[PDB]
This record gives sequence, structure tokens and C-alpha cells, in this order.
Amino acid sequence: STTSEQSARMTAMDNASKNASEMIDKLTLTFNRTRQAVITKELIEIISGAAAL
Amino acid sequence: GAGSIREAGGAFGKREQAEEERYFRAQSREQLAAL
Amino acid sequence: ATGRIVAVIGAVVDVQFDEGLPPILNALEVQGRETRLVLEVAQHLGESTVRTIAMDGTEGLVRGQKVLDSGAPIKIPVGPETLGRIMNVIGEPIDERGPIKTKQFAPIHAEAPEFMEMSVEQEILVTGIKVVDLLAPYAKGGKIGLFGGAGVGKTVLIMELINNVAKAHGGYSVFAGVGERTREGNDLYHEMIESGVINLKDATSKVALVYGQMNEPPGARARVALTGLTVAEYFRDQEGQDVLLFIDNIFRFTQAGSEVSALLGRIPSAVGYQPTLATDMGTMQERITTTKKGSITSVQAIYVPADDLTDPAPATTFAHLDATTVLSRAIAELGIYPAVDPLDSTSRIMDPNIVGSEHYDVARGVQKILQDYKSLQDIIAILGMDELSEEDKLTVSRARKIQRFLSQPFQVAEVFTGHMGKLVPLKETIKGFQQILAGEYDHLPEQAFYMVGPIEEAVAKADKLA
Amino acid sequence: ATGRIVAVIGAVVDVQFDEGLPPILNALEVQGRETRLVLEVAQHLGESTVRTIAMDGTEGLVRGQKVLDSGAPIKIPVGPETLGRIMNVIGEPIDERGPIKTKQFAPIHAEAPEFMEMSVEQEILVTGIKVVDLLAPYAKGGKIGLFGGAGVGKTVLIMELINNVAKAHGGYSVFAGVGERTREGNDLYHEMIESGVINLKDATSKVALVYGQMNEPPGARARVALTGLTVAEYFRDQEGQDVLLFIDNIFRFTQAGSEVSALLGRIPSAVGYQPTLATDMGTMQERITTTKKGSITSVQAIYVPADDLTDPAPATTFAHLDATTVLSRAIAELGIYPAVDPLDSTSRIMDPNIVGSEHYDVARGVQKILQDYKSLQDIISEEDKLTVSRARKIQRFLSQPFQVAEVFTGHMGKLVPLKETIKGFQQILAGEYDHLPEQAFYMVGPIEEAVAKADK
Amino acid sequence: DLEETGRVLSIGDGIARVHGLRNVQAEEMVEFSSGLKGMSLNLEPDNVGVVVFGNDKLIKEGDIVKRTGAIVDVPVGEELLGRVVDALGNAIDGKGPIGSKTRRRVGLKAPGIIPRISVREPMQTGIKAVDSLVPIGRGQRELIIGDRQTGKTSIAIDTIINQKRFNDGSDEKKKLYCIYVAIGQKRSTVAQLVKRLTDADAMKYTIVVSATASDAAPLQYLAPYSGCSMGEYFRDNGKHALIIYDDLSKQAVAYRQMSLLLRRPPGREAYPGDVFYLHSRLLERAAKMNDAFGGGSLTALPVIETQAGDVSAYIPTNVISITDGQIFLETELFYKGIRPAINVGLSVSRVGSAAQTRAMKQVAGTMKLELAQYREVADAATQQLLSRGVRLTELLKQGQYSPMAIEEQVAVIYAGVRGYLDKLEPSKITKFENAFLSHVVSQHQALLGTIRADGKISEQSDAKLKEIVTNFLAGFE
Amino acid sequence: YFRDNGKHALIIYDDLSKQAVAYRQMSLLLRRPPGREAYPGDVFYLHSRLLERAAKMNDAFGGGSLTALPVIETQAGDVSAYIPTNVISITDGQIFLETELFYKGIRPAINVGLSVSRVGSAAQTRAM
Amino acid sequence: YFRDNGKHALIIYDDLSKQAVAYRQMSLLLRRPPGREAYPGDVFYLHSRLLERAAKMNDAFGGGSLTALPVIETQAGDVSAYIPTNVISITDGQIFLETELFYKGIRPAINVGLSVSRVGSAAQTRAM
Ligand SMILES: Nc1ncnc2c1ncn2[C@@H]1O[C@H](COP(=O)(O)OP(=O)(O)OP(=O)(O)O)[C@@H](O)[C@H]1O
Ligand SMILES: Nc1ncnc2c1ncn2[C@@H]1O[C@H](COP(=O)(O)OP(=O)(O)O)[C@@H](O)[C@H]1O
Ligand SMILES: [Mg+2]
Ligand SMILES: [Mg+2]
Repeated sequence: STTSEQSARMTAMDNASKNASEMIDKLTLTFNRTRQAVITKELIEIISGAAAL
Repeated sequence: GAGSIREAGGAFGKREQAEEERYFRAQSREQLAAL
Repeated sequence: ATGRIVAVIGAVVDVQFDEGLPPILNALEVQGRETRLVLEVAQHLGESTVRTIAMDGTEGLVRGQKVLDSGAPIKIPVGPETLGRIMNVIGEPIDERGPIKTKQFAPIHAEAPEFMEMSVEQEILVTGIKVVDLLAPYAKGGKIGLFGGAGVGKTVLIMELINNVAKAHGGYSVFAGVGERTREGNDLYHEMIESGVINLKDATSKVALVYGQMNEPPGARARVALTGLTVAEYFRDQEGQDVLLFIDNIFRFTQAGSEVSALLGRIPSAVGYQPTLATDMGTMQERITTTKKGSITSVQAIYVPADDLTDPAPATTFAHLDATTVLSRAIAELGIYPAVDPLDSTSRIMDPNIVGSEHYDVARGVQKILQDYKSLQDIIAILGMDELSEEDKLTVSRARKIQRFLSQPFQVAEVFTGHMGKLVPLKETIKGFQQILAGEYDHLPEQAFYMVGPIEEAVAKADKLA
Repeated sequence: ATGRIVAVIGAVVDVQFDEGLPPILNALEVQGRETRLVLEVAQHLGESTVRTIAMDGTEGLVRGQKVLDSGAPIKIPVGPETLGRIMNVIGEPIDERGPIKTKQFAPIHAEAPEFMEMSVEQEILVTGIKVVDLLAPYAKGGKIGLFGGAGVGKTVLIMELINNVAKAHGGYSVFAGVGERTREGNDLYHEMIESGVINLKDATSKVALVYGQMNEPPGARARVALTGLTVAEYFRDQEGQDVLLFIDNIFRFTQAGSEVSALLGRIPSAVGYQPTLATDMGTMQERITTTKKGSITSVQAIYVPADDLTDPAPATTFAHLDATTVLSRAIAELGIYPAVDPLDSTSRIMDPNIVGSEHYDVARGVQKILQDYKSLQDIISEEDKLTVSRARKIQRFLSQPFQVAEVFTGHMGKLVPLKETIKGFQQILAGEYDHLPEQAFYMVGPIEEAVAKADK
Repeated sequence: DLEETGRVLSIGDGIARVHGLRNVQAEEMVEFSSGLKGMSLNLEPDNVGVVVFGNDKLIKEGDIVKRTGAIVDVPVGEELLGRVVDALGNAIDGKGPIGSKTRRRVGLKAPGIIPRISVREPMQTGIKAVDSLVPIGRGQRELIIGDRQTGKTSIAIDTIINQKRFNDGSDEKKKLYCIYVAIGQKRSTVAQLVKRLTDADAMKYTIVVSATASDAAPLQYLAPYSGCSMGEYFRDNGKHALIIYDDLSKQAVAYRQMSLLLRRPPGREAYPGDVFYLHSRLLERAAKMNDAFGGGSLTALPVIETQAGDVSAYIPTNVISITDGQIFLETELFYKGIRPAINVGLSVSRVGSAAQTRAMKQVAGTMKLELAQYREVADAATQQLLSRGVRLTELLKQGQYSPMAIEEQVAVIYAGVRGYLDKLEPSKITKFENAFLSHVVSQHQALLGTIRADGKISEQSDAKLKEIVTNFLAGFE
Repeated sequence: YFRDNGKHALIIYDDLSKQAVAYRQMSLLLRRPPGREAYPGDVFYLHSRLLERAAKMNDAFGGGSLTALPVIETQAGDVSAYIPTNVISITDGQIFLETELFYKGIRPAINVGLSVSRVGSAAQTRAM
Repeated sequence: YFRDNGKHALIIYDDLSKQAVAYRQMSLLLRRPPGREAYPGDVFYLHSRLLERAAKMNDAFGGGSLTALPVIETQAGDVSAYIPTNVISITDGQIFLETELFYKGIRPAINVGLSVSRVGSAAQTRAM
């Protein structure tokens, strides 16, 4: 049972790392998207403030 | 980014806090009876 | 009164009048055009100049071209003669069946009904859709809004509602196509002719169509919803009828205003929208209502730009509705159709004293188990399914079965799915979901609840898999 | 035509003329200055006033100071006399070796070649480098994104490409230091002098340098790429050569264009980039192409802001890139030179209809065995040790000694032809050298040199 | 005379402020003294804003602008077939001028509700995955959306090349004239594309409109509408046209440039508020006409490039809201050699099912069901599902520039869905496929001709198919 | 009126986000330059000069009071938005409602972790 | 002055973030077109023409030198902000300091993974 359990835990942690890497990639895409949107929104605010003068 | 799992307050930070509180309340009950 | 064009920028036209400056919202006719080019006065600029929004294309306009004032806003033909006909934003027939010979014309700009005219009756409207009838039921005479991104099923859902409610409806119906596909309008026209709801030979037609589609300049797309409102308002007030008003898509209205807001010379608001978004939307939506003179049940498809529900237009529309069906792209990629988000769709008659304690308890328990599943989703995603407790695994299994059983095959979707549509009565929905929540089917596979009608079809599909 | 300065705001100068308004993109010369100040017309503001961007500092400018219209865009000396020299954006020498005595001057603003001048089928540009020619080949008249910066031998690879294209094809090279650090520009100049690519004593120089320094106004940094492209265009359209053009960096070209557009008062687009980002990039890159006389192949150093590949600057640059060479430190710290990452370098002409079936199959086999070896290394069977051995030998045989390093290392440089590369990797994959040791492939040219090193 | 002529007040930001032209119409073509053209965009009380179709370097303050009296239009007709023109209709292939007798405005409104009819007849792409799972009909708007270098232009070019088997025959009804609009592409890429179409002899029924990356943003904005007018010429004369816009992302970027240079309020991703209208008024002009309007059609295959597979962005969602379905191309699939990298769980054709032929229906209903099961699974019952699905996704692969006739696709999908592939190992499937095709082409042109003329598979043709497949599979490695 | 006459009143502003939207519309149409999220620069003043008028008076002024319950709608739970943070910095405490708590059966969906009353036990009965 | 006379000088700009802020204020008040984070279009030009003046001279020009140590304060470690990006692009490497390293007992809190010197060992002695 000890050998079976150590093998099972090794494979389980391998799968957990795989899934964590997948979520990290998707969230990195989302983060880059959101930071680009935030920069664009701040630019638009500054430009609309300057255009109203 | 140390302590960022608990800092994100997700499903993993709540279970971390639950684990710490369980363990240390058990330890506090064990330390109070021996005082 | 006659003025002359002094500036043309897109859909916006400045007209200078020597005498008799026309009021705001008046309709003006451009002289020298092959078709009728109507300008709607929006602003008085000063120095006897007005700024107008054109209801058609402004190509070919020359500075100095003559413009007559009609003396009134855009007036469309209202009456029972508009039933079975198609008219555009300015009330002209676009079905090649000749003139609409009504006895009365109503302006598309009118005041909203007063506070003392409001009604309070909140009887349910069963639709045959399991998720709608269970979790966010519609009300007769209420305002329904179907939110969704691009290609999630707003038109499919609104066509299913036309099939399930409008044919079984006793009163009249008005479909306002606003900034949508023209081939979809052609499909709807010919399908209503086939199904006898529109009759080309006598006066038994029950639907009036008003179309300004996504090939139209922004003025027509901004006012065609008002034209449809005027038709429905006539049917509600002067006829006392119970009206069904389907608006697909209402977001275009707001979007059209945005497209002209810059040319009208206004400082942009958040996300580039007009500063008048909320008050324009309110002026439009407050006429879409049930008064104590007649009822209007309204189904409005609401586009969500880039799937962002915090966008100013859907976020502002949320406050005008009695029931909201929020479709989700994530749920649509799981194959579940309709893609209703069960934890984002609400209704105001989801109240024990209105739908019954049984209905209320089943709905609230379904939503509780779905919220618990969503809370577990993170651990399920990283640490796998095996790191949960026994009650957590039971919650996950029941929540997945409920997710499947919320899906349903539509009759409008029979063509590209092969599965015959299902119209599930409300009691059968409540019973099936009560039974799933109880655990009476914890032994069946979750694939047995996918795309079925009542729970008996679920057990039949389970016995057919094994 | 003579005009006078009516406004000076930073690097923007409004100049008013009284007769003969100059067209847009013309160069004007400010009068009465110790150094040459050149303005470039950007807009006609009306009332005989043009707005211009300065190519140098505007300190000491006076309203009313006379400005002469040159009559053409910025004109730079073009010819074989620019080889081995350094010039700035406006074509004057910045190496203190005297004037550049060419016979002709070319304007840095030119339209791309017409439709009927394009080549209708893509050919390969053989560089003599094994990993490049095999796994991610370069196309004639294409653009190559060079990833990886310091510590991976970027300058050695640049100089070896210069040397190899000069030897194999007889085509010269231009290097445009857009936004160049002056310290690193001096460093590059002296590494090119020591490695013989630049020769200060005879006319055997292979590369021409154009430096737009990092401390110059954004107009100079936005036009230095056009200056280098104009030199390369001369070498292509007047001598029918296959020219190389290096642009280091291309993100700095985009950044300078964005700064120039912001200075002109234009509304920024998404992420703060100029609204004309795609058309600026296009008007630059479309002049890099294969015509009926010759071709210009461009190696362009790519910097990615915030490691975001969907950022507008890389996303716009990647639309023009025909190939990619990734220099990895995980390959250099492994011992392989050049440090090209053979699994991340890509090519669009890696297609059986372009490079043939044999080349495509050899390259695909090499890449598959390298991916297999990565997978096997992850878990460290019957023949998987044989895959490990073959893949390690393939990794070693991807290395190559360069000529531009012969003085520092002693090892002779190798310019491996395409057929020898293809057949060597084919033979290693088949198993013809499963007995030769692992280090018989490290730092050799053709496979015959591998067997001659295995003999010892 | 400041009624037919004006003087340039200002030039820059792609806009020319002109003084005069008192009788110019809105959206009218004007001609500058340097030979360039422009469109009157803003009629103002004291000037005319003109969008210049070309470089502002060629226009100076004080230049003379004459007015041509015509709203912006392009030459249309049969005389454009085989020609490469720019966004204004000027030939850029050196083969001389276009001998066109008809001009057509580029901003004409799409047909109404009455002139249309449902899409009924098929538009054959020759790609097994498309023609079987995502069928396209004549008059449809089907979007090709995907990341960079995923095979979108390849799908469009395969369709154009496939139309040759119908354009060479005597069935005037089944002919399809093609238009390819290149917007913001490399010029060398368009030259190589025209070479590919010339080799396959597909240029004699194709018009190519070229507004490449070095062209001014107004030209890249105008090119799709010029191409659409050239297609509407066929749509309105009883003929059938297919138009590809490659791609609308770069046209939206060009229009955003023009709008930001006009000081217009940016929105999401700095795009103007009317960037949806820009594509909606365009893609609405692709319609199927009823028989009282000639019965012709215009099919549109717009192309959209996503960033890192994000299909919920602004412009992708706009075009998805405009079109009748989409063909998703994934980078994950394309990297794994699955080409065309069509995602089958995400691609859809709303109105194309009614256009699919009966034989292709008979095989593709089963193929689609089996693929849905293979997707929903991935013991001894689901293992067969996995095997069948793997064999089918190997059968869906295809080469480049080699489209297949509908009967050959039907035969291959038959051999795949009846179950004659469960014996072979997946890595050999493709092999069999190719060899099998040759067999059916070599000695069985009669069964193929019967299936083609009948549009369906009869019990006689079904029996002959079973015979041929069993015999070939028996004596096959 | 009640506050100044020894009587006690309660006012609910349902909701102040829509008042902020209407004020933004008026200001943008009056050609006043926009600020964050196009809101005018003095939207905080807009809400603070309103929420300061809720007060408890002493005995010399009648002893009357005015309690204020402003309502704020957040987007996707973004408490960090402009107007939400303004009104949170103004008031004497918040009652945070959540969608997750609502659907998990907790009705009213008050988040006791975040919901604070800066007055606290000072305004309770002794038994409570 | 020292770099030109055969002597060696070191200069510490502490810090360039505040100089960029002052320049942004001067530019916004002069109505120059703002860019990202309201910074002017030539703020990179500002810092680059400041920092390129630190140079090592050859022996024909006296052999003197000027070394520059600009300081930059990031906000939550964001090196992708506008001015941090510009100054990282201009310089020959960066000594990066962390807060976690600081409170973990590592003082100076130099993150060696993120720190880089492009001159490298050429700037060292043979023993070092
Ligand atoms: N069905 C296919 N089979 C094999 N190779 C293919 C196939 N389709 C495309 N390719 C290859 O992938 C390459 C890129 O495909 P393609 O240019 O058609 O797509 P794209 O999305 O339009 O690229 P871009 O972003 O440059 O426009 C092609 O050169 C071709 O060699
Ligand atoms: N109830 C449904 N059942 C099956 N598929 C559906 C359903 N609703 C939508 N879809 C799928 O989503 C696609 C888009 O449908 P549609 O309602 O026209 O999108 P939109 O949200 O833009 O109105 C449909 O063609 C169909 O493939
Ligand atoms: Mg729809
Ligand atoms: Mg392409």
C-alpha cells in the first residue's frame, strides 16, 4: 500500500501541476487583455478631458 | 509572491485559514488542559 | 416653412431657416430626392439654424438644398390595417402590398404613461422553457429582457418565445426588428405567412412587423424602435387589447444614438457612449409598459458588447426589466442550450406568495446547489475530483445533473439539431427538479438528463443508454 | 523657396513660407546654425504654414529664423562608398573618417515596388548556418524576427550572416541602429572592425551602418529605418544584389513613430500607439521585398513589451514576419553556438511546396526527435535510449563554428551548403552514425567533418 | 469658379480641407490636380472635408480640386474577370485598362426583406470538413475566424479553385464568379495568390481587389465596398458571386485610423462607435434574391484574425453578430497537423443545412453525430466511439490547393461512416483515403457520375459503394 | 423639516448611482470637462453635501434627527469603482450584499465580514 | 566637467520618477498633447538625452568617464509602467530591489534573478 500510495500521489501532483499551468496560461491571457484595456481607458479619459477645453 | 494563496481569498485561502484554525484550536485545547 | 441645408456630416444635417424655425422632434422633407428623405430636428443651434438626424442616406445632398417642415413629428399609420404588413421607420410599407390605409396616424414621439396609469397585476406567463419557467418566470404584462453576447441564442430564444406564446396568444402582436439581419426578417415574414399568423388575403392577421435593420443609417436604427412602440401603444390604448411586443435587438437603439452623438457635438461619456444614454433609454422604455388601459408583454433581446455585462448599455437596460434571462457563452460552450445563466437570471414574481411555496423552494434549492458547485469549481479544477468529501461529491453530481436537465430542445432548433422540440408544462418542470434535488435519480448517468423534456424522458434515455 | 520659423514647441516647428509651399515629407534646412538642423514636413496647416518634425534639437531656435526648402525628401548618399561607414538619419558621416563620396543621393521616402515587380514564388535564402537553413529557413525578400538579446551571441550571429551573405551571394548588408545605445553602437562598430566585416584600410567592407541614436528626437529615430532601407534599396535596385538589412530594434521604430504622432497632437489609439501604426509599419516593410532586379531580406530584432505577444506593436510586426530565429540562453548555457532554439524558431516557407518534400521531411524528423528527447528528459524504455542518443547527436550537430570568431577561438569557420545540411541530418536520423561518439558532432560543419573528428 | 472647383485649405491626417465646391454632393468623388481622387465626407458652411484615396504627400495647400459630379462608384461587369484592380477599380496588373460599360456606387444599401428568399442551393468549397459539417449556401455570410497562420486564406483559395469544375461546364445555373478583396495584406502575398489562381486556371472567373499594407487607410477602407459592388453586379443580373474579404480586421484598423485622425471619440479598443455599421452595411449586401429579382446571389466569406484565440473581442463579436455562422480555426489543432484546423464543436452554419445536397446529407448526418459522440466522450462501448472518431478526424484532414468534388467527398465520408476504417490503424487512414480516391476515379467514374447527376445515393448506388469499398479494403495494405 | 422640529425622519436614496449618472449627463451637456469615467470632478462633493445633512441634533436644537440609507449598485462586485468608493468614504458604515451569499440561501445576503457600523453598540438596546 | 578633464565622476539621480512627474506637469500646463499616463510625447527623449551623457571617453579625449546611477521607484513592482519601461530601455542594466527580500532578512534586498549588468565581467577585477 505504501508503494501504491506514493505512486498515486506522484501522479496526482503531476496532474495538479498540469492543471495549474493551464489555468496560469488562460489567466495570463486574461491579464494582458485587461491591462491593455485599462491603459486604453485611461488614455481615453485623458484625451476626452483635454478635448473639452 | 509569498503568502499569495491566502491573500487571494479564494477557495484555497479559505481552506488554508480553516486548516490553521482547526489545528491551532486543537493545540490550544491540548495546551490549556496541560496548564 | 422652408429652410436650406448648410452642412452635411454623416447622418447629421444642419438646416438654416429664414422664417418659421421648426420645433425639436419635427419631421422635415428634403426636396429634390428620388425617395422620401426625412430629417428629425434634434437641436436648435442658434442663428435660425437647426441640427437634424436623417432617417435615410445623406448621399447626394448639396449645401443649399431646400427642406420643407411638415409641422409635426414623424407620423406613422396606426390601426388594425397595419396587422400583417411590414413598415419601415417612417411608416412606409416595405412589403410591396400597396398603401396601409388606416384612418389615423400617430407620432412616434409621445409622452410616457403617468404614475397613476400604472398596473400592478403579476400573473405568471408559462413559456414551456424549463429554466425560464423554473428559475426566472415571466409575467403577463411585464418586461422581459434576454441578454447575451454574439451567437449565444438570443434570436433562437425569442423565436421560441414567439412560437410558444404568440401563437397561443389571444390578442395582437408587434415585432420590431431593430438593427438585425435582414434575412432574419425575411425568414420571420415567410414563416408567419406559412403558419397562418399573417394572412395575405383577408384581415385575420395577428402580427404587425416594423423593420429597420443593420443595413440602415443610424437615424433609422434609432427611431424604428419608436415606430414599433407607436404601433403597440395604439393597440394597447385605443383598442384596449393585450399586446405582445418583441424587440430584437434593442441594444442597437442605444448603439445608433452613440453613432450620432459625436456628430451632434456632445462630449463623450464612458466607453465613448452618448452622455444621454440613460435618459434616452428611459424615455424609450417607459412607453413599453402595461397601463390600466391595456397590457403589453414585452420581450426584448439585448446584445452584450464583447460579452461585457458591465457595459453601460446592458447595465442601464437591467433596471427597466421585470424578468431578465442572461445567456452565457461559457454555458453555451458546454453544449447546454438555451444558454441561460441560472445564477444570473432573475424575475420579480419569483416570490412564494406569487408562484407557490413549492415552486419557490424548488427554484431556490436548484440555485443553492448550483452556487455550491460553482464554489467547488476551483478545487475541482486544480486538485481533481478525488480531494472532496462525500457530501461535496454528491453536491457536484446532483448539480451536474441539474445543469443537464436545465437544457432543452427547441422547436425552432429542430432544423439544425434533429431533436424534436419539447414544451414542458410548469408542473412537470417543478416535479422533475424536485425529484432530482431529492436524489431519486442519483443512480442515473448525467448524460441521461441532457436535452430532454420532462423527467420521464430522462429516465427513458437512461434506460436506452444502459 | 525660403520661409521663416513661426513656432517652436519641443521637437515640432511650424514654418511659414511666402511662395512655393513645400510638399509633405520634404526636408527643410534651418539657416544660421553651427550644426545641420533638418526639419521634415508633416502637415500643411493653412495660411502658407507647414508643421514639421525636427531631426535634431531645437534649442536656440528663434521665431523668424530663415529656413530653406531643399526641394526633395531627406536625401542620403547611396553607393558602395557607404560600406564600412557610419551615417546618421540625414546621411552625414558620424565616424569622423571624412565625407562619404558617393556619386548619387537617394530620398529616404519611396513607394514600395509595384504589383508587377513582385516575385510570384518564394525562394530560400541560404545562410550557411545549419540550424537556420534546416529548421527555420529564411526567404528572399522576407522578414525575420530575431528574438533574444544579450548573452546569446546576437552580434556574432549578425556578423556571421553578413559574412555568409557576402560570400555565398555577393550581397552587401545594411545595419540600422534604430534607437541605438551609443555605448553599444561603439561596441558593435569595434566588433565589426575586429571581425573583418568592416575594413578601415581597403574597400572590402561588407556592411554599411546607419545609427539613429537613443538621445535623438523621435523624428530621427522614426526615419533612421528608412535611411537604412534606402541604402539597401540602392544596393538591390542598382546592382541586382540580394541585400541583407538589419533593424535593431523594430520596437524602437514603432515607439519613435508613436512619440512623433503624439507630438503632432494626434489622438492615441489602443495601448497608446499612433493611430497610423499599421500603415507606418506597412509603408516601411513593403519596401523590403524581392523585385525583378534583386531582393532585400530583413533581420529585425523583436522586443515584446510586458512579454505580451498580443500587444499592438508585436502584433503589427508579426503580420509582416516571414520567419523567426529565437536565441535561447537555455541553449547557450548548454554549450551550443549559435544559441538558436531549434524548437521555437519558425518559418513560413517550411512547406513541402516551397522547400521541397525532402527538406520538409528532414526538418520535421529533426523537430520530432528533439521534442521526443525533451519528453524523455522530463521522465529522467527499449529504444528510447536510442532516441536520446540520436537526439543528443542532433543537438550537437546543430552547432557550428563561425568565421567571425576564428580570431578569438582559432577554430575555422564553416559555411555549410543546404544540400550538405539536409543530407547530414538525414543520415543522422537514419542511423548511419549510431556508433560515432556524442562529441564527434559538436562544432563541426558538414557530416564528413563529424566522421573525421570521430576518427580521432 | 467656386461652385465646381475648390482650393485645398489644409492637408494632413489623410483629410483635405477644401475651400469652394459649393455644388458638391455628400459622398461625391472629387479629383485633385495631382491625379488623386477623394470623397466629400463633411460638407460644412465654409469648407469641404475630403477623404483622400492615396497619399497626402501628393496634395498641397492651394491645389485645385475639381468635382466629377458622381457619387463614389467603381467599374463593374464581366470585363473585370481575370483582372487585378485596386480599391478604385484601376488595373494594377499591367494588362491595360478595364473596358467596362457600367459603373456602380460603392455605398448602395443592401436589398430589403421582399427581394430576398431563403438560401437553398449549395456553395461548394471542396473542403471535406466545410462541405460536410459546416455547409455554405449561395447568399450566405459565413465568417472565417482564427488566429494568424491557421489556414484561413487557404480555405478561401481552395473555394475559389474549386469553382472551376462548375465554371467550365454548360450548367449556367451552377457557375460562381469569385471576388477576392485583399485588405492590408502584403503585396507579395497577393502576387503569389494571383499566381496560384493563374496556375489552377482560376483567374478567368475571379476578380482580385488589392488594397495592401502600404496603401493609404482610405483605400483599405474602400476596397471591401468596391469588391462588394463588383459582386452585386452579378447578384442583380441572375448570376452568382462569391466574395472573400481578407480580412475585415485590417479594414476595421484602417477605419479606426481614419476615425481617430478625424478627432472622433474612441470606444472599446479605441474603435469608433460606428465600427459595427462599417461591417454590417457591407455584409448585408450578400443576399439570395427571389426569382422576381433575377434569382441571383452573392455569397460572402469575411475573414477575421483573433489575438491569442480570443473570439469574444470587440470586432470578432461584431462580425459574429452580423454573419450567418462562422468557421473557427484553432492554433492548437493547426500545430498538431490537423489541417484544415477547423474546430467542429464551435463552427456552425445557420442557413447552410438547407443547401447541402442529399448525398452529402446522408453521409454527413452520421459523420456529425459520430463526431459529437467522440467529442463528448474524450470500457468496450465508448472505445468504439473513440476509434470511430479518431478515424473520422483523420478522414477530415486535407491538402492545400486540391479541392474535391462532392461525389468524391461523399464516397470518402461513406467509407468512413459505414465502418470500413475501424480495421486500419489511424496513422494509415490518410494513405488509404488517397489510394481509395484514385481507385474510384480510375475505374468507377460511372457510379460517381450517377451520384453527381442524382444528387443523392440510391440503394443501387449504395450497393455499388459497399461493393467497391469492400473490394478495395480487402486488397489494400 | 422633521429634523429641525424635534421629530425623527429616515430617508432612503435608491439609488445614488443613478443620481451620479444624471449629474454626469447634465455636466457633460453643460460642456464641463469630464473626469474619471467621464464623471464630473465634483461628484464626491455632490454626494457629501447631501449625506452630511443627515444628523442627530442636540437638545438646544430640538433633539430631532435624520437617518440616511443611501443605496449603491456595484458592477460585478467592484466595490473599488469611483462612485462606490466615494460613497463608502462618506458614510458611517456599509451593509455589503453579495450574489454568492444570496444564492447560497443566505437571505438577506448581508456579508457580516465586510458590513460595519461605525456607531456600533452605542446605538443598541441593552438586551440586544 | 570632470568627464571632460581626464577625471572620473559618478552621478546619482534620486530619482528620475519625480523629474518625469515635474516634466509632465510642465507639459500638461503648456497644453502639450498628453500620452500614456498623461506623459508628454518626448519624456523618453528627456530621460534618454539625460542618460546618454554618461560615457567612458577614449584616451585621445582625456580618458575620463561619467558613471550614472539613476533611481526609479516602481508601484507594486510594476516595471511595465511608462517611465520604468523607458528608463530600463535606456540603461545598461538594473539593480532590482524587493520588499519580500527586505523583510526576509536579506539586506541589501538585491534580487539577483532580476538584476542584470550588460557590461558584466568587463567591469570587474580578475580576482572578483
Ligand atoms: N490544409 C492545409 N494543409 C497543409 N498546410 C496548410 C493547409 N492550410 C494552410 N497550410 C499551410 O499553413 C500556412 C499558412 O496558411 P494561410 O496563409 O492560408 O492562413 P492565414 O491565417 O491566412 O495566415 P496569415 O495570418 O498570414 O494571413 C500556409 O502557407 C500553408 O503552407
Ligand atoms: N436553443 C438552441 N439550441 C441549439 N443551438 C442553439 C440554440 N440557441 C442558439 N443555438 C446556437 O447558437 C447559434 C446562434 O443562434 P442566434 O440566436 O441567432 O444568436 P444570437 O445570440 O446572436 O441571436 C445558433 O445558430 C445555434 O447554432
Ligand atoms: Mg440575433
Ligand atoms: Mg491570409
